[PDB]
Amino acid sequence: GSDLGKKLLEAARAGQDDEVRILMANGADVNAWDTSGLTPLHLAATFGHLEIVEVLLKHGADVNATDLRGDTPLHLAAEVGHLEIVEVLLKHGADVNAHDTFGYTPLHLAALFGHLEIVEVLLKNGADVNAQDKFGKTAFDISIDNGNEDLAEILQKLN
Amino acid sequence: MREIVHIQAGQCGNQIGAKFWEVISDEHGIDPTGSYHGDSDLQLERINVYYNEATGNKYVPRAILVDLEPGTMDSVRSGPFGQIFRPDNFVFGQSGAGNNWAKGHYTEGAELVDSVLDVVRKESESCDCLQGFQLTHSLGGGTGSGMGTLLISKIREEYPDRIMNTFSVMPSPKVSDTVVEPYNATLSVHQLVENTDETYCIDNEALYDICFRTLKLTTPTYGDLNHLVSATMSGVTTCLRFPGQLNADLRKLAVNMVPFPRLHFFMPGFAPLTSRALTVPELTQQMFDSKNMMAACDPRHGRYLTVAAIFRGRMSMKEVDEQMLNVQNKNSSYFVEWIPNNVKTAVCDIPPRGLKMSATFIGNSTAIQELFKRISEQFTAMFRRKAFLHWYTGEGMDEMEFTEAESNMNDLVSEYQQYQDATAD
Amino acid sequence: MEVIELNKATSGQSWEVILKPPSFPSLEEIQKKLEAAEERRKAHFAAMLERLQEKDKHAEEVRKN
Amino acid sequence: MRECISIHVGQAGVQIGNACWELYCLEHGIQPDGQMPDSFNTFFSETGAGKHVPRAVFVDLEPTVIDEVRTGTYRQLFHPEQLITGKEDAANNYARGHYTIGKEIIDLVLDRIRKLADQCTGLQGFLVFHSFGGGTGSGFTSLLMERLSVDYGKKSKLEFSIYPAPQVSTAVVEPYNSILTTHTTLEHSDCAFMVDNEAIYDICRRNLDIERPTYTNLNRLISQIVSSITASLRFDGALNVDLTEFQTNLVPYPRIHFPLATYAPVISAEKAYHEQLSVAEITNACFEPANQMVKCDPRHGKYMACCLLYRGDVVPKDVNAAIATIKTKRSIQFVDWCPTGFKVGINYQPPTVVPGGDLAKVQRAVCMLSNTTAIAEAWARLDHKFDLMYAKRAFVHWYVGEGMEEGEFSEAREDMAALEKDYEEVGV
Ligand SMILES: Nc1nc2c(ncn2[C@@H]2O[C@H](COP(=O)(O)OP(=O)(O)OP(=O)(O)O)[C@@H](O)[C@H]2O)c(=O)[nH]1
Ligand SMILES: Nc1nc2c(ncn2[C@@H]2O[C@H](COP(=O)(O)OP(=O)(O)O)[C@@H](O)[C@H]2O)c(=O)[nH]1
Ligand SMILES: [Mg+2]
Repeated sequence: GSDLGKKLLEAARAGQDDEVRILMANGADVNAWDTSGLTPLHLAATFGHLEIVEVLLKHGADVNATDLRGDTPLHLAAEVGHLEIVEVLLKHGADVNAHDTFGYTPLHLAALFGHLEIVEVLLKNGADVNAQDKFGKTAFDISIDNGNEDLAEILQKLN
Repeated sequence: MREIVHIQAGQCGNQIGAKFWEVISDEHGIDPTGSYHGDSDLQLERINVYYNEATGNKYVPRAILVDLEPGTMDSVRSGPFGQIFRPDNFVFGQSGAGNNWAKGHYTEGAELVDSVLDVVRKESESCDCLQGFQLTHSLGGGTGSGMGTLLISKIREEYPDRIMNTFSVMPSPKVSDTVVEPYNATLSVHQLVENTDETYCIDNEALYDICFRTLKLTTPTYGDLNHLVSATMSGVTTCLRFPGQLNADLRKLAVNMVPFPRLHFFMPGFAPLTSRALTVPELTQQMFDSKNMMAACDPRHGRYLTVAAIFRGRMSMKEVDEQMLNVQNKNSSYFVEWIPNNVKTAVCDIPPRGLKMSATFIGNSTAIQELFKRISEQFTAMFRRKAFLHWYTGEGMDEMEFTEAESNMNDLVSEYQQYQDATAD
Repeated sequence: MEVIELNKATSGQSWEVILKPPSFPSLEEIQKKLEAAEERRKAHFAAMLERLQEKDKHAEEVRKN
Repeated sequence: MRECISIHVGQAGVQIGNACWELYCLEHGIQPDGQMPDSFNTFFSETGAGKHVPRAVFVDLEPTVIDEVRTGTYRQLFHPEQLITGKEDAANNYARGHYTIGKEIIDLVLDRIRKLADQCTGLQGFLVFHSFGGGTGSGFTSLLMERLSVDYGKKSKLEFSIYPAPQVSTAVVEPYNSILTTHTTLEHSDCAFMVDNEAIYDICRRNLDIERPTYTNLNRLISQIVSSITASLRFDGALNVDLTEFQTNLVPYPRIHFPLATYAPVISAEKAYHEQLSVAEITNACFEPANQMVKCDPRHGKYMACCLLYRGDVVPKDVNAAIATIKTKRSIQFVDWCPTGFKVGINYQPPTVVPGGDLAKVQRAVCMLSNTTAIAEAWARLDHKFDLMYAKRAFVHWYVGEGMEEGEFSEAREDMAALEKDYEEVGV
């Protein structure tokens, strides 16, 4: 979406709440992709900009939009440890079991990052614990290899 | 015979490399077919440093062209000097590195690395007396960054007795392709600290600033930035290419410019800052000015450990001497007192294209810590949130590698601070 | 003033003017030193090579599949 | 016969060597091809064809400087065997010159020296020309001096050493190379004539009105001084007739073997016809610090020995009258254990200059050779520069990586500290 598309991506990365609003009204494309296929949603999800995530979604952003590595905004919020954003995406129809080009599910990424509360909300929302990445690893395997005892207990109940 | 083997890796590496070859071929009188057509014997005296002598009076760059992206082959080959390169010196992959250091260093790059080394070996073994290696690459991408540093470490183990010199393009958000650039650059700096003898820090932040703030160029292309890179590259290699008593080979340059093995990152500078005649005092003042540095660091914030200055053209050599000593006497506080006579000047009669007089600056300054601090702060902002970490761990990398690269760049910053505060007891 | 040592040669002459009197095979070691330097330089280069050979083991720890 | 072999090591040694042999040829009437239309047989050998060949060796670790000799004006003067070159230089690193690169050519260099020594029937010894600053000039010279002391145990070794100056220098590491070579050569040299590039630079600017002296301008002045010192060995005079006499006349204490040379007159060739300087005027100029080959203040020092070497139209009674005035009007302090007298030598040939050169032909010239404690100031200048860098270990990694132990830097500096003390002890 030309100049508006690049400006919208910049404002979602920077967390310029009021600038995102100004650009939407002017017609900036909500799913305007960057060099790596990241939409303003992915950028807000990485950097932890909760309000921007909510404004983008109310302005019809694609909750399951996949970048070029195949990561949706749910994979990114789970990796970056943004619990509140993981809750907002889930409530707005995010794919709990979405798979990137490496076979990672959001649970794979939350377990590797050691985000205990995110793992709890992902499992509550139906994340498959038996999913295997292209390395043949489940999220339980990730926690045991990392040496994360508290997380392996949290995942063993289902796996 | 003091031969240099030139390597160009990735998109940036091949673009700045091609521009270096076009610029130095014009200075040496070499046309795109490899034929000489100049008016001076000084042009051919040290031609062997960068060119191999070919059949029927022809000259061929001692250059190896590398990329994981195949489309790079085509763009170079289509350039004005595209035909000058040896076809068997093009080593190109087919899948690309996707701006990922891990892909360049451990996956796609690891698969192509042996093929490059075979070409390096062939060029090196034909040299009468190899000086060392010159590599062009960016630190922000995947191929130049990841594969370039893998190439450096493999050349270092095979040729430990030869100089390793790099022209390394530092990323900047002002000129940015992706947010993963701080990761790619930090992982690379770690490798450069350990495996190169001397590195020219070509900062995209400084290039952007010079273009817009010095020439008022509102929309710089990579071509606009590369005009500054090619002018600098020509200038810093002047004493290697043209008959000259001072800074004859890369080893002699490294010996006098590098007091501590890890502190080998130079801040290049150039005057006058033109676009696509100054007096000796004007050239001298411009050369030491923050606005003329190719690294976005204020020299005034640090101290020079060593300085090399190369003047090009027909000028009063008495005026050069007086002007150079004047800078040191009037601004004594910007040079460490514990390295006596640490400012060296050389004069070459041949000026660069479209200029009657020019000056090239090579500074080994503690102020370069500002560039490393900038990258480190961006790396830390990204790494704390673990953003895009799966791209790297998915290629087999461990998070400890990131922690280690971060610690070693911060150790490099503190080392520069240590010598900036050191007193001549 | 006193003029001693008046030596007269073919293309020259020499003398002194006294104003006042005074009041009052190691070759094997060279080979051993150059040997030491060479063995030290090799030990330095071999340590750089072991450290690079160490990194090569780490890079083989990625292409497992 | 009493032959002397000249050895030129590195760029400075070779280029000064070129200027010296050019001047020796002009003085002795030898053409650049060796033909001549003998006292000089001490420096030149004679073939069956009547060709006069310099008893000289030229060594460099890289070939560019010696290649210019091989193809220049004097390409037929020296035989190819006398001109030795490597492929890679010492890159301003003493360690490369002495250890890693030097070890590869030392045996070949000694073999070539032996070929010249075999042609001698009464070899006196060697005259070694080199810089203190260059990796080859410093490192290779010290290795060669070590090997010559073993292979020619009874032979005298004299040096002509190019002392570094920022106004004329190529390296930041040159103070290191200077101390390193001095330490390792000290016990292997009988007498060394230091040539401070700043003193030569100053004389060319002040007396020859050359704003920017080139190596040609500097070397023609250096060769004029070197010729004044070696004339006695080439013309059979009565003072310093053999290499052993230099030590006897100028060196009472073996480690303190660095005499100060003072030369006069240095006159521009491009200046209006002037009344020729008298014996008294050129003798008075010998006590003028501006005419010294090494910058130092002799009024702060004490004399151990003093030789005056005159050349040209010089009357012995005029010298005696000049010296009498010098003992009166000036304060020349000798050490309490030295005879206080001046040794005098007179060579009656008119001083020779390069035709078309910067130096004017003079009727009478003089070189004073004085062993003064004031020269310790030149050692203090180098030691201070060494100290500044060594305290931080700046550049030391380059040497350690080229077959040298870090401890050698400390051993060298401790020897220089002892040498400074030797001068101080004599100075009281
Ligand atoms: N007077 C004089 N000094 C010289 C000359 N060339 C170099 N120097 C000085 O000697 C030092 C440089 O040492 P060199 O002899 O040139 O080096 P080298 O022995 O050839 O070793 P490499 O340079 O590595 O080949 C500096 O102090 C220079 O100022 C010369 O022709 N005349
Ligand atoms: N100065 C300059 N920087 C460039 C150029 N091309 C790319 N870069 C920079 O280099 C980085 C991209 O790396 P690149 O070499 O293009 O990709 P690779 O092939 O995957 O290594 C970014 O930081 C860019 O800003 C160029 O032509 N000039
Ligand atoms: Mg040389």
